[PDB]
Amino acid sequence: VNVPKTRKTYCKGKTCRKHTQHKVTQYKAGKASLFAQGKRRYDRKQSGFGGQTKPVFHKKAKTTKKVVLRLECVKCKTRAQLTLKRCKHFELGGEKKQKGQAL
Amino acid sequence: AMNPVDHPHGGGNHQHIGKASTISRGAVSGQKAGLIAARRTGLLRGSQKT
RNA sequence: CACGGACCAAGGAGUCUAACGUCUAUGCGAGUGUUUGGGUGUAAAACCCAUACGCGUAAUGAAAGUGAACGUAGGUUGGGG
RNA sequence: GUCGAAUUUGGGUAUAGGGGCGAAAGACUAAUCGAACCAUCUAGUAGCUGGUUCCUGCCGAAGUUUCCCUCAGGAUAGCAGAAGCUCGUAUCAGUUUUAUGAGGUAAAGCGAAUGAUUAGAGGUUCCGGGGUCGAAAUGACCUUGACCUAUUCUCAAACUUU
RNA sequence: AGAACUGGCGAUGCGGGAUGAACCGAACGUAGAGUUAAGGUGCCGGAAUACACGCUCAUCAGACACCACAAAAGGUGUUAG
RNA sequence: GUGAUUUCUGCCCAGUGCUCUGAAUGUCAAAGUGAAGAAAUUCAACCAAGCGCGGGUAAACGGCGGGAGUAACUAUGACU
RNA sequence: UUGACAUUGUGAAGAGACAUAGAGGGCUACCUUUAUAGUUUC
RNA sequence: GAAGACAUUGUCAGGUGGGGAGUUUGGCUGGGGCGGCACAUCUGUUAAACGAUAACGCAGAUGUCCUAAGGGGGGCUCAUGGAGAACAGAAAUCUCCAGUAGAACAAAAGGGUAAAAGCCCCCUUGAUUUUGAUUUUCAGUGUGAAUACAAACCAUGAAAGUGUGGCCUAUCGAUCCUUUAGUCCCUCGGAAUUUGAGGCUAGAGGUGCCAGAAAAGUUACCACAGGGAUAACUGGCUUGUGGCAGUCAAGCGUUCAUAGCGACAUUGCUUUUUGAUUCUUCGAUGUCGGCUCUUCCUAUCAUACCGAAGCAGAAUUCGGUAA
RNA sequence: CGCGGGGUGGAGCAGCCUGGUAGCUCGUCGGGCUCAUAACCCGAAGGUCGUCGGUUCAAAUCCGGCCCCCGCAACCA
Ligand SMILES: [Zn+2]
Repeated sequence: VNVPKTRKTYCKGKTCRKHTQHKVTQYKAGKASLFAQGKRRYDRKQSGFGGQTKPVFHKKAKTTKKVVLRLECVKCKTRAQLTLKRCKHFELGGEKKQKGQAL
Repeated sequence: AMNPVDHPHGGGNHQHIGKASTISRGAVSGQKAGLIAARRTGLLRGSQKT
């Protein structure tokens, strides 16, 4: 879809508590780390013998994901999140639809 | 002319190899039946070319 | 014209255990439970016993924690006696 | 059929179970082979089949809901019994009456909307197609097509005023 | 084959439909008397070869719901319009 | 693999295999090396075999199909 | 099958990178670079 | 003697690895397979005027799309018909009259909507934040969707008010894990500090068999527990189809409907075709055909006796009693 | 999925690294050549250089994102 590059939501910053500007950026998950209890438990569980020990998911059915608009307040830097409806093509770059022009 | 339990080449509604009979060096005992490690095959056309 | 049964005798299949729910009966009651163990014995019984210990009397929070009366322990309504 | 040899056979010996041996049939390996036999694990597991033992009395069902790799199974609600508990004729009822609502089925309707559908009648084309009089005309005449008006015959589960 | 409402069989005998899980009647402790249901009353077979008005003769008659089949089309057969 | 003798064994290495050069800003493990760190650690370059790339091979496993234009009756196509 | 470490010691040539010096290009960073009193891998 | 600190031997790591090992290889279903999705869903109808309600019943639709097609406000009125204007005609643009929606409002369809919910212009993010209640499906669980509120921060408009996504009914996702935002709080339990980690509240990564295992074939070498809950014989219900038979009479038959035929229709019968079904039988009723032998039926090929002819005779055709 | 490359007339390859005018082969046409036919030569057209943006005196080219394809490796919801 198409969303602006600036967005004005109610803020929760314990000093703002009002409408302040925010900066929108489509959310990327983030590099998975070790040293989280799930990974370390997985490593010991995989090690040795026994083959695979946890399921691996093969019957994928969906073709989209949910685009996450994470917001950054320009006054107090308190970052917030919102979730969108499923879509195929999303892009932050905002160009506005014109109706007078032809197709 | 065998049964699949008895040989790689056995089985099938017709007498045939099914897969390539040219077998690799790294093949294991049980898989090495046929033309071991062949560089070429067919009919010997040409000289030794050694 | 679905299955078992030719006949007879004898055997033959919802039990025991650890932990539990409801109901019931019994005792004592903010307590409760002698029998791990100790004493004793007519001796695997019967009888007696401390310290402990579990459950209840306090719960709510992941937690660090905090912790049960404004009042005749409230008002209104219905209530057996 | 073969019958002087890829011949027949005794004794010895070697080869042991996912192993042997196989001129190849999954054949043979002690009447056992597409994985021998013996004991043990082992009362192996079965949503499936079969059976499941004395009498009388009282009560008395279900094949239906939702979820489940769910469809010969379970869980769950319901139907049933038992124990009762608090009260003592009432905040009751597979019923009627009165008053007030709701509904779009049966019927009905198409000279009402939508859709379908029979027949002619009357009109208009600067603007349908043709034949006649015309060099042509927004000239005229006859016919066919649609168009309009007032009618006419027959209809609808996904049409309808009522 | 699949549904709706209700009643049933399953789980249920008894009288009746000859016979039958489902129809009709009626639901059941052990007996006696009386009266009935549905069905019946020539004989089998308990009960009128009852009474009354008509119709039908069939050289394949007809004879009681569920239910155990018969149609279009025809007949100076016969009856009534 | 085929199955005496006789005779002949045609075309196809794209695919699956097999096998060879390694002339490599391709990929790539453990170790080892460097940077940041207070360390656990993170990052980065580098890097064997193998794969990938490029040759050979069908008496390896196998495969041997369409379409268009054409010859002076048509039809058909030696030709393209 | 391939690599690494250990078994596992004793030396020279060529190549690769660091700390002493250095001619030519950008007070003082680097390349064409060359012998090391020294450290390092093929 | 050869090789030589390389082989070899030991451990770890990457590739290869049906030689071998273990395992898996949906469901519904007029039997299974193929097909399809009736599996998660949505509109109209079946549906029998509350609700509910089945079929692999009927016509379809969904895994999306939209920074506006979301929110607020203002102005205007649509489709179409008629009459007119240079090029300009049936379709360009312009004017008027008529015009209850006969247009449009993303898609499927049904409701709804006209000084709007339609078309154009202006401003903005109310598609925001905090947790509760409630409707639907229902177990009065979850999920999705929605309703009306309460406490903040705003948008628009003069203001009243409206605004918690899309005019409504579909448009979607638990546990564990990982990861992000927030709280910068609790814990790391002999005492401290700092990284690291674990906790707390709200999101994301997804299970389409959609209340959500991690999963390829073959068996004609086969096995077991069962099923007549389920197919392939017979039998039973049915008779489309098969076969046979009627009624009517436009016509053929030179002429003439009916000697013999007979269109368009229509009414039946049979169970000697094949279907449809799934009642019996899967702790088994021996599934082709022929041979042999008996008996039964009539819808009669011959033989008996007859009726009719487009029957001169001959031959033949139609029909009756007759197995 | 982590890294990496490619997209140029109707079809197929050079030109990318060089930042400076887009070349060649087949196809189409016209002209030339031969007394003709064929063949052979020459010229016209043919690639928004996949799309958008940035950098530069200047971008098909270098870089970022997107569409498609390809290579190795990886993958506990
Ligand atoms: Zn703020």
